[PDB]
Parts: sequence; C-alpha cells; structure tokens
Amino acid sequence: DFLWFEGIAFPTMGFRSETLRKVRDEFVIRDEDVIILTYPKSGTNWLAEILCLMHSKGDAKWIQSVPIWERSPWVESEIGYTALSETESPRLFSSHLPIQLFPKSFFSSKAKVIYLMRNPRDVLVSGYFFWKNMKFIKKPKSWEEYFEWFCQGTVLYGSWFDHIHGWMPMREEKNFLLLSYEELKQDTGRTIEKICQFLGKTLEPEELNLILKNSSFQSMKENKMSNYSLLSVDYVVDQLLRKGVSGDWKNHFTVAQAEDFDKLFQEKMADLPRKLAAALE
Amino acid sequence: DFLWFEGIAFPTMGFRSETLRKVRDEFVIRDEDVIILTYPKSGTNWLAEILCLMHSKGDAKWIQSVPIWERSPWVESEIGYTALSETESPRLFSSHLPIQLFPKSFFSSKAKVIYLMRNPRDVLVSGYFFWKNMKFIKKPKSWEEYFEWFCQGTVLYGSWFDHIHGWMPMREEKNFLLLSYEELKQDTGRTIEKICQFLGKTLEPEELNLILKNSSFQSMKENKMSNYSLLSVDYVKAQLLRKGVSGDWKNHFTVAQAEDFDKLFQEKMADLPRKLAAALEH
Ligand SMILES: Nc1ncnc2c1ncn2[C@@H]1O[C@H](COP(=O)(O)O)[C@@H](OP(=O)(O)O)[C@H]1O
Ligand SMILES: Nc1ncnc2c1ncn2[C@@H]1O[C@H](COP(=O)(O)O)[C@@H](OP(=O)(O)O)[C@H]1O
Repeated sequence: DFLWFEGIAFPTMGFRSETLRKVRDEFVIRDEDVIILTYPKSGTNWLAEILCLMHSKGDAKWIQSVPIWERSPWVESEIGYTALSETESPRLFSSHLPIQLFPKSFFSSKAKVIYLMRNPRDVLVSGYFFWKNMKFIKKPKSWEEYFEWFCQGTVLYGSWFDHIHGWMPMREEKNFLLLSYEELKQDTGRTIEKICQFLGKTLEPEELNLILKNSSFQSMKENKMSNYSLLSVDYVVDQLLRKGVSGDWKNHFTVAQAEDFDKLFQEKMADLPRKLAAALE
Repeated sequence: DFLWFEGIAFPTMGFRSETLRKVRDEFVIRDEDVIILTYPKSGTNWLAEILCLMHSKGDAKWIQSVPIWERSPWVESEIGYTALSETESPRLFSSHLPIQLFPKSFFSSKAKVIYLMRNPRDVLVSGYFFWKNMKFIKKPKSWEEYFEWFCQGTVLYGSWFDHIHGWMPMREEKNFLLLSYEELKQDTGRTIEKICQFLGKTLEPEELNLILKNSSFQSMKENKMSNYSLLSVDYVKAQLLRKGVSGDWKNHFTVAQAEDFDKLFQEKMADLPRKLAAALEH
C-alpha cells in the first residue's frame, strides 16, 4: 500500500511522515539553491544530468563517478533531506512535491526553481512501465486500472492536474523557469540556452556539444552513475531510461482511452492558458 | 569541524547528538542481531559484503541490487538508526563506536558481534586518502598533520588505541568474534570458515566459491552497490576500495614516522597480549 501524508501518496520505504512535515514546515531554503520541480516521470533525471553537465562545462568525469541521486538529492526522501540539511551552497536538488507540501521557507527566498512539465499522457505511460515491478508502492492490476488511477490522482504524488495547477501561479516570478519535456527533446540546444540564461551561465560551443552528447538518452543509459535510482525495485522480477522519446502514449492509449482523457484534460485545464497546453505536444 | 559527542569526533552531517545519546541508553539490541564492529577503515564493508553473501549463499543478485549501506546499516547514523528500529530480525548492521558509546542493551544480550581489527598503520593510510577530500569532517592540512592527528586520536571516532583497549575485554565472551584484516587477506577461505562456525552457518562448496569470488577486491570494486558509501565527497580520487592490501603503509610512512610510530605503538599496546600485536602484521 501507499504511505499517505496530507492526502498524497508516497512510497512506503525511504520516506517518513515526520520528515515530510519537517520538509514543509522547517527545511531552510537558501537563495543560492537551484531546484528541479517535476511531477514524477516528467524527465527529472534528464534535467538533473544536464544541470550537472552545465556545472562541469561538459566534462563527464564527475557524473560518471558520483551517482546522480547524490549530485541532485531528492529533498523529501530520507537520504536527501538528511544530506541537504548540511550540504554547502550552492545546493542543487529536486522534488516532486505539489505546492502545498513544499518547504514554506521557499516562498520568502530567491532560490531559483525550474519546473519541468510533460504531456500527461506520456507521463502516465512512463509511470506505468516504471512503477510496475517496483516495490514499496501500491501496484495496479492492469493497464486499464493504472489508467483509471492516474486520471483520478490516486497515484504517487497525487493528481498531475493538481500538481500543475498548484505550481503555475509561480510562473511569472523572476526565480521560476518553466520548461517542457517536449521542447527539451525538440530543441535541446535552445532549451539549454534558456537554462543558461536563467541561471546566469555561459558556455563555449565545445562545452555545449559535450553536454548535448553526454546528456543524450543513450549516453545516460550507459552511465551506471546516472541510470541509478534509489527506489527499491523487485530485482526478482526486473529500467529508469525506457525509450526517452515523446508521444509513446499513442502506442498504448486505445482510441477510447484517448477520447476520455482529452475530455478530462479539456475540463481540468479550462482555467489555464492555451499556450500552456500547446507546449505539451 | 567535527561533531563532538562525549569526547569523540563524528561527521558533521548524518549524525545527531540526540541520536548518539539514544543509541547508548535506548536502542534495543536483539539476540538475533549480527553486528560488525570496527574502527573506521579496517575493512567494515568488506566484512559486510561477506556476511551478505553468506546470507545469499553466494548468489550475487541481492548485493548487486540493493546498496550496501541498506543491507548493513550504520547504527549510529541518522539513517541507520531509524531504519534498524523498523527492520525485522534477523538484523545485520555495523558500528564504529568505541565500547563506552555502544548500546548498553547489548551487554546483557546474546547478539553476536564480529570485531575486525587492522594494522593501525594501514588504517591511517586508508583513512588519509579516503577522508582527504570528504566533506562534513575536519580536513587535515597535510599528510604530516593527518599522521599527527591519528597518533593523538584527534580524528573520527577517537584514538585507535583506546578503541582497541575498550573492546578487547570482550575477546573471550562467547558472542564475540575477533578477526584481523590481515588474516582475512592471508586466507579468506579460512576466515570465512571461522565466521561460519561462529554464526552457526554451513555452506555447500559451490556456495563458498561464490562467496569468496564475489567478496574479492576486484569483483567488489565493480559493484556500484558496494563500492560506495553515504558520505558526500567534494569530488576531486577517494574511492572506497582503494588498493585493498596489507602493508601499503610502507609506501607513505617516512622512516622517521615509522620509528616514531613504532615507539608509540609499543608503549600503548604493552598491556595487551603480544598475540594480538602479531596478528596485525603482514
Ligand atoms: N537523456 C534522456 N533523454 C530523453 N528522455 C530521457 C532521458 N533520460 C531520461 N529520460 C526519460 O525521462 C523519463 C523519466 O522521468 P523522471 O526522471 O522524472 O523519472 C523516462 O521517460 P520514458 O519512460 O517515456 O522513457 C526516461 O526515459
Ligand atoms: N574485498 C576487499 N578486499 C580487501 N580489502 C577491501 C575490500 N573491500 C574493501 N577493502 C578495503 O577496506 C578499507 C576500507 O575499510 P572500511 O570499510 O572500514 O572503510 C580500504 O582499504 P585501503 O584504503 O587500504 O585500500 C578498502 O580498499
């Protein structure tokens, strides 16, 4: 089953309510922190790798010797909370927390956060194959059931719609950058520029190339340090980097499921900018 | 700087005085527990890997799927404390705590502990290259300084000499097994045999082969699940499995330092059996 906290599901191991409460009400956010925000399976690890690579100006020695979860801790997880509570600035970390569970300290800080959004249909699929043979989480009986759970928000970290809605209001803030998995896949070089512009970094052509090369799907898949997740998978049964493309949902959604989803989506996303939904294709 | 608790130095992150205090007067040791005790850098992870493989009957699936610090948690660390309190018996874990800070509930229990000692010279070198870059701990100005710090016990987990003296009194208790890094190196097969006898475990020939193979330095150095620790390092070059031999100290101690160290060792260790002093030799 799931570990519930304020109505949101978390894995049953690696997380503690006690910590979640502290994460939200006590964890100190510093203006020099760079935070990756995402709804699970939106490309968190991909973005973390890129940020690490931007730090190393392209060199891959560091990302290949130190695991990714150490280079960019998962703040609400036990290991991440413990680590970050002491790590020296500037800190780089990620989180999947919807706005009402995020460190309240963040709102009076100047910390920069990059919110990465992905087409919910692709997120759904990504989570389905990933959470399948995973342990310490409530597993659905079939694709049909998982689909249902996702549409209703009864999955890890709750509703994608709520997660998206709670955070969008921060969008116009100076310290908030919105990116889509889709634009990152379509124009990586251009998207990395936006990020450099956001974090105040500059790169030489050779450096950008190394980054593009070393953050590629295949390159990351072959890196033991980056294709490394601390979540407990049932090794007796069974892939962090699956396909790494966009639009794989068409290969799994029946026409029926697709029409239902478009209906659900059309509803929930009524109050948000249309340009917002366009950047998810 | 270090986190000082009861006169002993600990890392800045991952440990809380509140927890260290609870470790001592609250943590409950179970009779079914198997505990690894070592002064840091004496071969803790090597022994843990061996104990894990012994449990897995030589199979490498589990140890290659779950990180070592999860298979054998560090009891005095924040993570390890909380984890163990919720783990079902039989529990397997480690500790570097000198005897005066160890859970008192242990001394009236039947839990079996394996104390692994290593030549202090090799422990010093091993530590110097491992802590050298490490964060959350006081960094020595140089090799000369680290050497000094180690000799005076002003390093992580205090004096190696005090650590040894505090635990040796357990040497003859039945639920206590003393091993030396050097004997594990000299004849791993034999040492594992001793451990089996101590824990009351039998193994098939093929299982022993796999335990020896998978717990060997070369094989262990390849498993990212074991060739790592939850100690953030200011990356520079500081790997858990550095060389994995005995006597590497001769490659770093200056002749002067060696003389100085032999003098110090001889005085400090005078009150203990010569047998112990010999087991630390290569
Ligand atoms: N370098 C890369 N390029 C493209 N997609 C990548 C990638 N690294 C990871 N991904 C994808 O990002 C998703 C994981 O997201 P998260 O990091 O938030 O858990 C997976 O999607 P798929 O399952 O569709 O393949 C994974 O393959
Ligand atoms: N399978 C193995 N065989 C031999 N030595 C090993 C080993 N695994 C780890 N070690 C050694 O044990 C020491 C680390 O001890 P600990 O686990 O207590 O921190 C290191 O010593 P060196 O630095 O001399 O190589 C390391 O290489």
